[PDB]
Amino acid sequence: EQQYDVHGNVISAAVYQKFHVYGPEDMVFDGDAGGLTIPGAGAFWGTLFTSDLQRLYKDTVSFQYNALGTYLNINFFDSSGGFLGHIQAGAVSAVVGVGGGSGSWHNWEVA
Ligand SMILES: [Co+2]
Ligand SMILES: [Co+2]
Repeated sequence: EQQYDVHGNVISAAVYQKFHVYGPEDMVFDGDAGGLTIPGAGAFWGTLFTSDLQRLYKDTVSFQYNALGTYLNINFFDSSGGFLGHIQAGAVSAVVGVGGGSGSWHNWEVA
C-alpha cells in the first residue's frame, strides 16, 4: 500500500451522513451514507492507504465507516465488494457507530 495525506468532512443528520474527502491528484470523494450516529458536523485529517490509486478512483461505488475504535476508519469498495483502499482518520464526535452507503470520486470538473 502507498500512503497519502487526506482530509475531509462529514455532516450527520443522525441516520443520514454526507461525507467529502479530498484525496491526492486533486480528487474528491462524495459519499452518502446511512448509519446510527449523533447529529453534527466535523472535519478530519488522515491517511489514505491504497495499492492502486487509479483503480480506487475509477471503481469505488460504495463505502463503509467505523468509529467504534480509536480512529475513524473508512473502507472503499467496488460493485463486486472488492476492497479498494481505506482511510485512517482522527475521530469525529458526530460519527459514532458504523454505517455506509454509495459514493464515488471525481475531479474538479464535477462540483
Ligand atoms: Co460534494
Ligand atoms: Co453519489
